[PDB]
Amino acid sequence: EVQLQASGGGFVQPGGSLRLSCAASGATSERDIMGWFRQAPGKEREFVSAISYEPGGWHYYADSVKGRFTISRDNSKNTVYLQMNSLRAEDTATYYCAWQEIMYGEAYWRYWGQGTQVTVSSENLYFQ
Repeated sequence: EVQLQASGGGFVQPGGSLRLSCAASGATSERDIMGWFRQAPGKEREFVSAISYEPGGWHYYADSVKGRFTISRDNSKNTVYLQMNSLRAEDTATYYCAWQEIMYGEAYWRYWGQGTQVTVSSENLYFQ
């Protein structure tokens, strides 16, 4: 009943930065690991980054985005941020935020709502 909305996407050039965001909606002691996954059109889902939504929580990054991305949180605002730096053409996808939930004894990503589109490409190149 509670779904997470990713927001803050947009159009950027290679090497630019973007800070997506996602309100920790329905966060409890049971669901407190929000993962990020992106899906380029036509391609399969690709997990991106995760954070443990507890004090001292850890920060997981996939090898593709490691060193360039930086997950974080604001407890006062109850919001997780995904600070994207050194953006590349490969980061072009729709990004969602999801809560981890254990079903059938395995870790599942659940409760993702509206994604945020991100497009990374030059804008000052022309050819008829």
